[PDB]
Amino acid sequence: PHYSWFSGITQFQKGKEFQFAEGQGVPIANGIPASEQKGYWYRHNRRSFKTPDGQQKQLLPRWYFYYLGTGPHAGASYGDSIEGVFWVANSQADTNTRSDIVERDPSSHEAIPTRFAPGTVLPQGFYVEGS
Repeated sequence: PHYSWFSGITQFQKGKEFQFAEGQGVPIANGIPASEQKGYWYRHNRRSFKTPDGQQKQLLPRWYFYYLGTGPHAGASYGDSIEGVFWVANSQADTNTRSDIVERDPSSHEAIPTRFAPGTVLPQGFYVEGS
């Protein structure tokens, strides 16, 4: 239902907290200025796969990025406390105002690989889908 502009981040190690240092964590993309680098990572939790027989196979969480004012919690203000939401912003962004970046329309744009500014420390126990 909610299309992220970017590939997800999958947890592969239990017990590691999803987080970035303040100022870090917004995917970088051509065409998007630093002033629009504000948003949240949203946890797709309780994930499962139904095997051909009937093992309900549990999967670990995957997190997706949404620009501020878009996505599942498009109505939340930056910093609002919600389980499964982690807020991130570049220092040049005004987190008091919604993103000017429109929600992805899958019929017109595909998501792009998640990349970060060089020097961004990723949370341990997580890997970025699509490299």
